[PDB]
Amino acid sequence: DEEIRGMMKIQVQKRLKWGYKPTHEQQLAQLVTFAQSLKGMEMAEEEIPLPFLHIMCGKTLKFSPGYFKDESTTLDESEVYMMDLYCERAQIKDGQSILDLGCGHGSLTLHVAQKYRGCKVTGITNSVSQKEFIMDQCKKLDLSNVEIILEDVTKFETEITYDRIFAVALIEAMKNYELFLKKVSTWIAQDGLLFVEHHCHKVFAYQYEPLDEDDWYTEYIFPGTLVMSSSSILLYFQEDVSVVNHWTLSGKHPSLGFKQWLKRLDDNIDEVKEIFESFYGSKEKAMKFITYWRVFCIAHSQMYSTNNGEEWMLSQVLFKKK
Amino acid sequence: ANLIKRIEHGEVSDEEIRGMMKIQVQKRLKWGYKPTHEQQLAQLVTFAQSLKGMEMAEEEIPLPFLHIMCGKTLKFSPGYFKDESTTLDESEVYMMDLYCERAQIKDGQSILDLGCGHGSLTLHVAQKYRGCKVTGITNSVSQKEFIMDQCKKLDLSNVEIILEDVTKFETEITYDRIFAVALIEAMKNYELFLKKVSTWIAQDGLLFVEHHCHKVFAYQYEPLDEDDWYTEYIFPGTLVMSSSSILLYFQEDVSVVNHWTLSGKHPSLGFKQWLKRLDDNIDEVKEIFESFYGSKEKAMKFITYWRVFCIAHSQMYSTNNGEEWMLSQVLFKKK
Ligand SMILES: C[S@+](CC[C@H](N)C(=O)[O-])C[C@H]1O[C@@H](n2cnc3c(N)ncnc32)[C@H](O)[C@@H]1O
Ligand SMILES: C[S@+](CC[C@H](N)C(=O)[O-])C[C@H]1O[C@@H](n2cnc3c(N)ncnc32)[C@H](O)[C@@H]1O
Repeated sequence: DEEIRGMMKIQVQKRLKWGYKPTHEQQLAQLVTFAQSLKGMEMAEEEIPLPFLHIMCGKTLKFSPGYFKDESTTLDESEVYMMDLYCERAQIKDGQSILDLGCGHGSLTLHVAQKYRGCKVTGITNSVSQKEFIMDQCKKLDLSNVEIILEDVTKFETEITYDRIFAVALIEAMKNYELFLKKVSTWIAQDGLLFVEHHCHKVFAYQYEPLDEDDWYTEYIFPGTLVMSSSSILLYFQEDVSVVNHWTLSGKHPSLGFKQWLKRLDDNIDEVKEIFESFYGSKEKAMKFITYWRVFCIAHSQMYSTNNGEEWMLSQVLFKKK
Repeated sequence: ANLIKRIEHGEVSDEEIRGMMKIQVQKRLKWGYKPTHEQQLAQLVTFAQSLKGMEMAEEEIPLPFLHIMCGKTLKFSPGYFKDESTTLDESEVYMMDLYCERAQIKDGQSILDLGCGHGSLTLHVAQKYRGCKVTGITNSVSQKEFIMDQCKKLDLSNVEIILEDVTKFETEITYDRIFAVALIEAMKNYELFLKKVSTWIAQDGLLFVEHHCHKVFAYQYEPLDEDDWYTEYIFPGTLVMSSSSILLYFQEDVSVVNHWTLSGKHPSLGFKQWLKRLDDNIDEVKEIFESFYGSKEKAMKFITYWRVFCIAHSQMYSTNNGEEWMLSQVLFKKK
C-alpha cells in the first residue's frame, strides 16, 4: 500500500507535467486537437462475481462514484445522495419514460423506479447476469416498473424514444464521442434530456498509454487504450445534442468511494479469498485478483485526492435534443 | 468623482492611471476566481444562462482622428504582433490574414461582414480575392460612405455595404462565409444573436467570431466596490465581458468546428501603439477635436478618455504575461 501510494503520486505528477502547457493557446489547442482525433475512432472498443460486489460496492451495487456529504456519509448513503443529484439534475418527473444506459446492476434503474412509480424505467446492459439479478429485485420488491433490454449500447437501434436518457460511467468506454452522442440523440424525446456523468481531468484529455517505460500503472490497471476525458471536453460534441447545464464535483467523492471500496474489501478478506477461488479455481489467481482490486482502489483513491480534488474529478453535463 | 475632473486637466499621471488600473485588475481577479472548479464552473454557467433572457443588445469618432490613432486600414479591433517591433500597420494585416486562413476563405465565396466598421476587414478580403462578393454591414452613415469612397479609390466593384443595425437586420440571403469580428462585445444575449445570424449561413457555410474575453470567468461591467472609477467612467450602459469558453454554451443554432485563443499580448501592444500615434499628434487631435465637438473642454474631455482607455486596457491585457485577459476566436458550422 504505502509504496504503491508513492508509486502512484509519481505517476500522477508525470501525467501532470505531460498535459499541462505554459499558455492558454497551447492548452486549448491540445484539447481541440484531441477531440478531433476521437472522431477518427470507433464509438467504443469492440465478468465480476456478484457475491464479491455485495462486499465491495454496498447495497445498490453502484459501480460508479457517490456524493459524500461529510466523511461520515456511509458508502451506502453516498450512493443514495449521488443518485438523487442525478434525479434532481436530470429534472426527472413522475410518469416519464426513462432509459438507463449501461445499468450495471441496476442501482439507478431501481432507484428511479422506486422513487417514481409513475415512471416506466427501461435499462440496457450487455450482461445476461446483470439483467437477471436486477429483474430478481423487481420480483422481491414488487416492481412492475422496470424493463431490462439485453443489448450492447453501441449496437442497439430502436423506434422507442425517451423523456430522459441516463448515461453514467459509460462515456469512459467510448472512443468516438461523436457517434455516441449522435446515436443517443435519436432516442431523445420531444423536449427530453440526457444526463452524462464522467470521470475526467479538469483541463486535458488523453489516451491510457505509457508515460515512461517505467510506469507499471498504465499496464497493470489498463490492459486496451481508453480515454481519460477532459471535464469540458463534451462541449465540443454538440452537433446532435445541446448543452443545457454543466456541473463538476471535486475529486474527493471518487477518492472517498475508492476509500470505502478498499476497506470493506479488506474487512471481509477471508470471504473474498473464498469467493474468488471458487470462481477462478486457484488460490494463486484469487490472491492476484485481490491484489488488482486493492491496487486499483489504492492508486485511484490517491489519483483523485490530488490537490484536494482539483485535478481529476467528476463531470456532469445535461443535454437536450438538436 | 472629482478624480475624473482633474484627470482631464492633466494633473493625474499616465502611471497613476496605469497604477489605478492595476488595482482594478487585482480586484476583478479576486472577485472572479473561485477556489474550487465546481464553483468556477457554476459562476460561468449561471452567468451564461443569465444572458439568455436579456435583449441581444441594449438600445461616433472623427475620421481624421481614427486615421491618426489607427492603422492605414483603421482596424478598430486588435492586431497580431509576431514581435514587439511589429508595427500597427503590419499587426493589422497579420491579424486579418490569420482570419482569412482560420475561416477557410477561398476565392469565389460570398462574404457577410457584420459590424464592418470603417471596412478594414471588408476591403482586405475584397482586394485579396477579386472572386468574392463581399457585403459589409454597419449602421454609421460615415462608415458606409468612407468604404464606398475607398472602393472608388481601389476600383473594386467587389464590395457592398448595407446601412442597418445587425441587431435588427432581416434578410433571406445566405453567405458561404460570415465574420463577426469584435462585435459580440456590443451584445449581451448571444443565444438570440447566434440564432439570428445562423439563418444567414448557407449550406456548409462557416461563421467566424472573435471576442475579447477573460480566460476563465465572465462578468457585466458593474462597479466592484464603491472605489471603482474605471467602470462607469469608461463605459456608459451595462456591457458584458465574455469568457473565453462562454460560447461553447451557445451551440443550439451553430456547431463548433474549432476554437483558438491568442495571448493578451497582442491587444496589449496595439493599444500601446494607439497611444503613441495619438500622442505623437496630440495637437492635431486637439484641433480635430476642438473643431468637431464645439469647445476646447469636451476636446479635453474626449482626448482624455482615449489616453485613459488606451492605457488601462493595455495594462489590463498584459496581466500575468497575457494569460488573464485575452482573445477568443471560434469557428462555427451551421447546426
Ligand atoms: C462500467 S459502467 C459502471 C456501472 C454503472 N454505470 C453504475 O453506475 O451502476 C457501465 C455498466 O454497463 C455495462 N456496459 C459497459 N459497456 C457497455 C456497452 N457497450 N453496452 C452495454 N452495456 C455496457 C457494464 O456491464 C457495466 O457494469
Ligand atoms: C471595432 S468593432 C468591428 C470593426 C473593426 N474595424 C474590424 O472589422 O475589425 C466594433 C464595431 O461594432 C459595430 N456595431 C456595434 N453594434 C452594432 C450594431 N447594432 N449594428 C451594426 N454595427 C454595430 C460598430 O460599427 C463598430 O465599428
